[PDB]
Amino acid sequence: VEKVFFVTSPIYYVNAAPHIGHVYSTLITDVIGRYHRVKGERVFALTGTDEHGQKVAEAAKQKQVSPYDFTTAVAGEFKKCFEQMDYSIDYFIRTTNEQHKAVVKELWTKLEQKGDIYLGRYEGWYSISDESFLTPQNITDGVDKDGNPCKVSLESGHVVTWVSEENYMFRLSAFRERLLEWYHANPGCIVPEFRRREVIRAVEKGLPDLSVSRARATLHNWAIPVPGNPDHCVYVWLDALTNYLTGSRLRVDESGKEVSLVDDFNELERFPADVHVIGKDILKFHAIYWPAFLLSAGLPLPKKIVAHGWWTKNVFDPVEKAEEFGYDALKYFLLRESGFSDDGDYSDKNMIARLNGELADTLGNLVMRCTSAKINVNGEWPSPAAYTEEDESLIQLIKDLPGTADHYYLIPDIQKAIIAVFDVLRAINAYVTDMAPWKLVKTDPERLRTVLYITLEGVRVTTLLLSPILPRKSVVIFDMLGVPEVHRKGIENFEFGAVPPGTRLGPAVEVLFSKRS
Ligand code: MET
Repeated sequence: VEKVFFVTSPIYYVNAAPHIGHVYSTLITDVIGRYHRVKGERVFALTGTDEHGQKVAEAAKQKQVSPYDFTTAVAGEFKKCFEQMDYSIDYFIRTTNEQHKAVVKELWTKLEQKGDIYLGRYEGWYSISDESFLTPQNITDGVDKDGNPCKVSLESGHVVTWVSEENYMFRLSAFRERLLEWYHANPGCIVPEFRRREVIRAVEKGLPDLSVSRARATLHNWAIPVPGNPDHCVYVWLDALTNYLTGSRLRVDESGKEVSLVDDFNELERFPADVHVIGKDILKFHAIYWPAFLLSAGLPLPKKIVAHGWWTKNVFDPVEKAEEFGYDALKYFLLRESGFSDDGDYSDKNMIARLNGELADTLGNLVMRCTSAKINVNGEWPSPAAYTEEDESLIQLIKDLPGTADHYYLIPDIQKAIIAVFDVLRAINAYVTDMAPWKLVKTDPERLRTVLYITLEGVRVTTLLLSPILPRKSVVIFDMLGVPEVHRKGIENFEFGAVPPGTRLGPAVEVLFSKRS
């Protein structure tokens, strides 16, 4: 099925300002989207804001503004932050959007017509901050903001309260077997693998039914009303998860405003998501509830959910650090430092070590070497003479790299993709050191042509595969190398030899990444 590659971030609660968590999740979404564009595919990358619910209305109340003004202001802050971070997200969705509300109503009605929503009761614990129902085994003793004794969540440490309400209930318990079939038939559907095992164990234990409405007073009336029952409001998570469906059905103009909601998702060829990017805190909502809703509605299930090691929901301001160290460099660092865990060093010390060691010394040094007037005297891509075995060993690494990096990007595992590209960059550097092309200008011009050609081509291929990570710097490198625009994307240009000998380098001025103390 040739379709639009559909990648999403979570939609973030607007109770507080954009921080590194949100920026990280959206960065991952962006990188995946960029890689598929570089590959030549149609892409739709989605991000946005989750604006309804008790938690947002209470944050608005604290600031003494109306929820409408509060959500609009904070959404504006998220939008500004993502523009400054230089993402290439196709659409920014807000759950206050009238087209989103219509989709929530259609989905609700569909679930109700199937017999999967009934009127019942929830009596149990609830975390307002997580918008999450909890069994007594997921709570323990703790303290509130003040310090008085209370119950808290085992998941997040936030305060829990006992709720007793008549609620519309989704028959989640009826979907246990089908969810387990789905996990087993699609063993790459949740990444990384240990998070997939966690989900399976949880569903094997048994699933209760899920409350999907609340009484309107509890939510301070700041929510989507239930169709045909205005005393109730739709659970912020059914509302929130539905953004992915809404997003898949919006025609978007050249400036990013939604202009139209289509009736059938197949018309735009996005649904279901190829990758849902999430933090580990919302795994259950995405890997249990969401597919159960989709199964109930007869809608297709997402292909992959990737859950990263950070939380989604001592200051670290990403825009400040990016102004200090560079935007591409910060993005590189966030993606290189952590895989699917928290155990990872985010200090100025480590940022500088990676900036200096990998970006400046490995990549940047190598870009300057192969384009300098001292070594590349004609300022062009030379024609290679015959290859030695050592030449062939490096060429083989360069040729294998696109296949290797591609598999990593598709897992997705961006850290391993970066590591694989840099392994090849290190090998190119070792080769340049062995061949001493600076000596070869005088001693053996015929040999230098071969060495310089291989070096230029290794730099091109590595840079192409790093272009989703370093989108601006990749453009600078390609300009220095004189790579025509047509050769800067497309799977055809993953092949060794795509830029012919005779191609002129770009003009010189001059640093790519400047080292720090
Ligand atoms: C459908 S994704 C919703 C994510 C949620 N608003 C959060 O901040 O965790």
